[PDB]
Amino acid sequence: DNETLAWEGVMKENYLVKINTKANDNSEEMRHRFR
Amino acid sequence: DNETLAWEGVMKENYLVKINTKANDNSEEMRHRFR
Repeated sequence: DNETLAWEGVMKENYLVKINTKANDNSEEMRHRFR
Repeated sequence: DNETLAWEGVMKENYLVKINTKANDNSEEMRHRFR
């Protein structure tokens, strides 16, 4: 029970990280660096 | 036999070069140069 919920929470954190990385993958930050 | 294999190897080298050039054709290196 608790083990399954903790594992699901870990996978949820991974999924959120994946979404954030996909959003940041635009690769426009380089331009900012240039500025 | 050996002639055909050598010719095939030459064409394979050409094909690999073509793939690498297609990959590098992104033309983003200019930005790096600017940096």
